[PDB]
Amino acid sequence: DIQWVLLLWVPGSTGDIVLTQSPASLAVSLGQRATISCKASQSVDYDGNSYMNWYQQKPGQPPKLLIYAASNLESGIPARFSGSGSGTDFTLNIHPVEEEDAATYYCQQGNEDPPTFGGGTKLEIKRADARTVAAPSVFIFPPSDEQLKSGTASVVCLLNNFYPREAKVQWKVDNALQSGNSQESVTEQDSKDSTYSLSSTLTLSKADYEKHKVYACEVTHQGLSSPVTKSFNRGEC
Amino acid sequence: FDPGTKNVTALLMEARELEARVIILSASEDDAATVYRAAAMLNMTGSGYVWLVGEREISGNALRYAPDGIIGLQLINGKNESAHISDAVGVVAQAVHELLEKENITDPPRGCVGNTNIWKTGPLFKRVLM
Amino acid sequence: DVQLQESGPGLVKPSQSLSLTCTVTGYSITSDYAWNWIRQFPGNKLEWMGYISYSGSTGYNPSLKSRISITRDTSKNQFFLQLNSVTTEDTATYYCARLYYGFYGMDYWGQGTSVTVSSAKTTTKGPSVFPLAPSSKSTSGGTAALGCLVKDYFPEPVTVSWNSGALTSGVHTFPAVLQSSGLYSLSSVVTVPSSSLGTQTYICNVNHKPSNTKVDK
Repeated sequence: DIQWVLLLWVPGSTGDIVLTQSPASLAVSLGQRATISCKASQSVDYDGNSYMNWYQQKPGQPPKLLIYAASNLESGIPARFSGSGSGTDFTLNIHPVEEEDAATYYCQQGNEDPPTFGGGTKLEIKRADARTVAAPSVFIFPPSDEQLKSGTASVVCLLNNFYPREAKVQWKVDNALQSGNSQESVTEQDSKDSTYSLSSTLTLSKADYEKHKVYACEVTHQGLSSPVTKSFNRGEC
Repeated sequence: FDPGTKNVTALLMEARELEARVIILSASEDDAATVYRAAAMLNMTGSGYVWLVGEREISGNALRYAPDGIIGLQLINGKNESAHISDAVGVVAQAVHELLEKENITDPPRGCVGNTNIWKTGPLFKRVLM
Repeated sequence: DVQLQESGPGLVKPSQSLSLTCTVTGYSITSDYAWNWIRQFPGNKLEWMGYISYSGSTGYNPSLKSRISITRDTSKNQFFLQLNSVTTEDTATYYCARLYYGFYGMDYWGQGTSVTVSSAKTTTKGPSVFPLAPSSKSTSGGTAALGCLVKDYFPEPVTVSWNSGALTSGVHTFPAVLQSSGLYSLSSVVTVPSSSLGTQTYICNVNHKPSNTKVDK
């Protein structure tokens, strides 16, 4: 009853789970030792070790139970996980980091409430360091003039390979005062290509587009703070 | 003219025939947007026409049809409440100081309700404060 | 000056009058900006909203052109709302700030309140008094599993804070799917600190908009 079935990722820093580990992407990525473990500071240890259900919840792929009660492994999955840890934290070192093991592991507890979800961090490309950069694929679709008469605007702009945690699209317009303007349209997280984009839809009318300046979705995130201003001349499409 | 003119095209046609092109709108923002649309319909916006308007005439919904280039006079110390208040307080303080330094500083009677307290030195006080 | 704080109540009863109090207190309110909320909901798009003026233009969309009545409260330089019979896609993250007339963009961080459709009794069940137990055993790297476990209080979109202004290195909000049961298990976490060894305590104190409770542990 605490958390329902949400097939999403960690909601940034202020996540909706009390079992999260890191606000941004995990420091250790695919290629070395990656440890995933939730937290439980309540009466969970019943009859010895707690009953936590370990499964790889990948966005788009159904999760399969591989380790139950954090002590014994589940049949069907090869023994490739270090099922150690007791008490409060249950460490799970992931050395075989393949293209499918890099998923979010929700520690489903079966002591307080069976239908719950744990924490875990989605392993993706760490584009928030000095090694890799998050190049934003700026693509502005030209809106038609007939659609603007009804109030709908096709001014969506692609933000592929951006920062999903700190989504702060700093517009470089001559004058713009707003404390938050970004349409939440991020697709499901993936560890193969990571081509998720945020479709910031600034729907405006026809008279609003006349006084509006050059629509330039300039991305300024913590990962790659490079000035990318694609001058898109508005007109009849 | 009267507020709420529908045949604004005749006004633009009359202004175009005359040698003057100084179009001044200082009534509201609705009439400003109306005349802007009327000028944009005939492609006579900025082509030799003088558009001197203030901030009140462009506020609300008035620049939705006017292209970039309209001369809009911003109201300096007309709407701010951070430094304009302090400036007005300082101006009033300097004014009352200069008034106290001069003559005609007679204290008026207690202007309570239900009593005639017309200040006999009203015009003199206003002339000194001027 | 420049104050775009959204102090509107983000938790009201379903199908109840939402008195969205947008305390701007900036330069001026006498018909200078739009002051409208943006309907940013994951799953669909938004539409061109309206704009208020000195006369109190309470008409944003043709559907609710005359349904709601925005009261002009010039006493505190703000205004109230009367959003009645709100739907699911309409009720989303509100951005009732100093929206400049023209819809150009933004130049600040991500703020604003997100009103939900959950009942007040379902959300308010009592702060879960859980003592902060330092792990000090999952020494893996720079980011580990350590943080507060406070739950059973107001929805996630509230004024999240720390223990009297603690370290905020890497803080960022992200509106996610809310729970209908009202058991919002909101708990923020930092990347660099609260992952070391010893006895450093990092208990969080998430403040609430209509309660202002910062004593729950």
